[PDB]
Amino acid sequence: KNLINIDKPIKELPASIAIPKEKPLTGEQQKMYDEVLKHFSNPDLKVYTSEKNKSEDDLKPLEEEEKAWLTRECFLRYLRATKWVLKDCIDRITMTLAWRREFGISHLGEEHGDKITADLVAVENESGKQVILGYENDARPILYLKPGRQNTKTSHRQVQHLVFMLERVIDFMPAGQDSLALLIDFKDYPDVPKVPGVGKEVLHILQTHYPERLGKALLTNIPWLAWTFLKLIHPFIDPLTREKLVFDEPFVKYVPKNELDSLYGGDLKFKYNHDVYWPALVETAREKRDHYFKRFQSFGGIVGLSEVDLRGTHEKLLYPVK
Ligand SMILES: CCCCCCCC/C=C\CCCCCCCC(=O)O[C@H](COC(=O)CCCCCCCCCCCCCCCCC)COP(=O)(O)O[C@@H]1[C@H](O)[C@H](O)[C@@H](O)[C@H](O)[C@H]1O
Repeated sequence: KNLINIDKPIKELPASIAIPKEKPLTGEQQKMYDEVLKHFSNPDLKVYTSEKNKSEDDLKPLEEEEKAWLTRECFLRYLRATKWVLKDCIDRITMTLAWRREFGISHLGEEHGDKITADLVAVENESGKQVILGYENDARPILYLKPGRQNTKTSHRQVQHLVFMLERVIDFMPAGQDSLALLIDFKDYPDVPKVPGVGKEVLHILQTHYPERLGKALLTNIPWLAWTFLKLIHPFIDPLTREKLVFDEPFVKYVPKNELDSLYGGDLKFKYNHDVYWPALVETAREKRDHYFKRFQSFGGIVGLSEVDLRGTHEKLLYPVK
């Protein structure tokens, strides 16, 4: 049979998958990074409390949980996304801090006060339209998107759910990796009873507040018509972006068989069971956050700590702060 029956997220990256080595920063890159570190390490720093309602008359200092989010890799994700333009990098990080506050996810978990709770969005995942399961060849956690399993009508809660799931897959990042792999299944699922500015908001969030997170996007069951249109524009897409897109290729070339859903060629026989999968996902992510924050506090609770150190168990810091 070779099939492995599974119904819960795989908690840890298996030892069989190596963590890609990071290329050291150049002299100039290091200098600019230190400027970002200095900016956010300023004890008198105050940031907007909202993005959509930003006001110079309403600024508040960084909370403990926000300093824990402002990691070495966070700075690097924004520096790369902004093409190493200091001004733009600082402004972008600042606005994401503001948006996280406005959206209800600035506390690194409902356990610290987040308005976006698992209970608030749980109903949105009842049909398994989004699933966090497994890791691919470069240690990236996998997030499955199955739009054909839509179970709710358009609402802001749908956006809150997408953001919550994105935050959870980030919680699943193995120490040393900070990008994810998306596996999108466009197949229509007539088993999931049909129901009975969301698109613009989702677009804004994805294009503004999650820089350098897309490692790979695996597409399958692409509508015939849709496929043709993708193939027509494909030759005109930037090389770096083209390298992120995978279609018309066996998924097993990018994901270990024992880390891939059998529906797409893998050996994992996965059947979504909300009452089993959901609580497991919530608890697994919660434990990862608890560990991450405990480490953060153990290391002084300062801005600029490395996610490699926060998500690991080693005693000595691999990236001591300047
Ligand atoms: C009900 C709920 C609805 C919720 C709404 C649901 C919407 C569902 C679909 C997709 C949403 C997916 C979100 C995935 C988020 C992952 C985290 C994330 O936000 O990644 C972001 C990117 O996310 C994505 O790219 C996901 C989209 C991949 C494209 C897939 C195309 C598929 C095309 C298929 C052909 C057409 C099929 C049509 C089928 C029609 C069927 C009827 C950030 O990008 P990244 O490259 O990491 O960093 C950027 C940075 O940001 C820029 O500033 C910089 O300038 C640039 O250089 C880079 O640094």
